[PDB]
Amino acid sequence: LKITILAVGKLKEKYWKQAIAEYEKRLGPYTKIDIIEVPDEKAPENMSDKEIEQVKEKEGQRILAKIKPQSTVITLEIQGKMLSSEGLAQELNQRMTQGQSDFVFVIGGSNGLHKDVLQRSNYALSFSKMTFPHQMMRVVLIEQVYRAFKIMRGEAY
Repeated sequence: LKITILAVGKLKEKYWKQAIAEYEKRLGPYTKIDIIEVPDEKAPENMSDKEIEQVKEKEGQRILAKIKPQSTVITLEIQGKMLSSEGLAQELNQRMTQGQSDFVFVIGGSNGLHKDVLQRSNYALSFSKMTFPHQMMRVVLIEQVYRAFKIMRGEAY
């Protein structure tokens, strides 16, 4: 029913923007798909832990302001549950079955997600043990959402 990608920062790369548009169109038919960006908190690149946390907290409070309290919140965390593609199809399916229709997948900025955003999570999803830049993570995520729908639908892909 509703699929939201709530991410930090914009995409300034045209190839990433073109890729997201492709998947957005492929997902259309299966679900409403929405992409919401919240501004990243502009800061130096070298920072104390103190400053790191302040940047996360500003980003996090804007992420949290966008999340309705009834939403199924899925946070992308390298330390979360590592689902196979079928494991994600099974996970989303089961939720839809049991009444959930509003899914918000969150992607943090360059310094990750604040613990507040992490405590709101309904499910921590890991895509890898490696670090993927947040702009490329957005492409990888939406392709993966399109894949899970195909799998939930028993469609070849």
